[PDB]
Amino acid sequence: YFSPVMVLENIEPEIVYAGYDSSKPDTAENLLSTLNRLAGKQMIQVVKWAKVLPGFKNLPLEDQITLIQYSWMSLLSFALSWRSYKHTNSQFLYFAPDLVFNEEKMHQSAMYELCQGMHQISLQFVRLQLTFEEYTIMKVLLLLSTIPKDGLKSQAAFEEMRTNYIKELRKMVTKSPNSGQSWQRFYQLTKLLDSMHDLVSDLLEFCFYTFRESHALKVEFPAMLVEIISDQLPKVESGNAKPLYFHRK
Amino acid sequence: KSLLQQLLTE
Ligand SMILES: Cc1noc2c1-c1ccc(cc1)CNS(=O)(=O)CCCc1cccc(c1)OC2
Repeated sequence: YFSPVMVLENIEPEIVYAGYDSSKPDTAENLLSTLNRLAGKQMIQVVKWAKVLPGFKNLPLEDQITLIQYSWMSLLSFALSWRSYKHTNSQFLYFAPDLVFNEEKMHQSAMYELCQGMHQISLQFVRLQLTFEEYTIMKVLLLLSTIPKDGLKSQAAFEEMRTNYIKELRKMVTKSPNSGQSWQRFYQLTKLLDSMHDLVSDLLEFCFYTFRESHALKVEFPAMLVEIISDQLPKVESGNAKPLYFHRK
Repeated sequence: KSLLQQLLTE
């Protein structure tokens, strides 16, 4: 099928600014609108990254779109956990260099409990001493972690790409052994990936609610998000989504 | 073409 991990390290999108206006009142609507603007810019980076991801081009265009649309929240949350870990040792939520959430911002954004759920993932990065190599492979696995209930147009091609990145993750964990054993670390990483589905389910519930009442709440959505959410919301709410778990329940 | 289609095909 195929160093794919060294390609991943080099194609990682550069950090972008939120364009946060600290002179404007820190209302839930202003903070959420800033976060949405930032997500729109990061989704453009995600698409550019996916385009040069080894093996992604082999999948048909319709499947590439499906995968990006189902996984967008997972990818954004996982990268936020990484930035939080790398730049603050997971003390804060590092959305961007100009937008770092402390307890005050978590309360002001009206998303305190969701932010705490996210902060718990970045704390697991500290516990595990997650490496950049592990992180990049895991992020590809998240892009490939949600499919339609009736599967993709090219299901076999998708499964081949997914299997090969799981093999890459298993090869990578050998570099961080305890005794010299690495099976333990592999299952700690797959448990971590599986736990992203429940956190993302809660983030999407909040997102969809704000999307359905955006003008009433004074929350703005960039075009990229309008397009993604408009397609994803009826698919997710009708149960057409299928999260792929390494370890059931 | 949607924004995603344009970005993926350009
Ligand atoms: C940028 C960015 N960087 O990281 C993430 C985003 C992001 C993703 C999606 C949306 C906004 C921002 C969409 N609107 S929302 O769901 O109402 C706001 C959720 C805020 C929030 C909190 C915790 C994690 C998290 C998002 O996802 C990570």
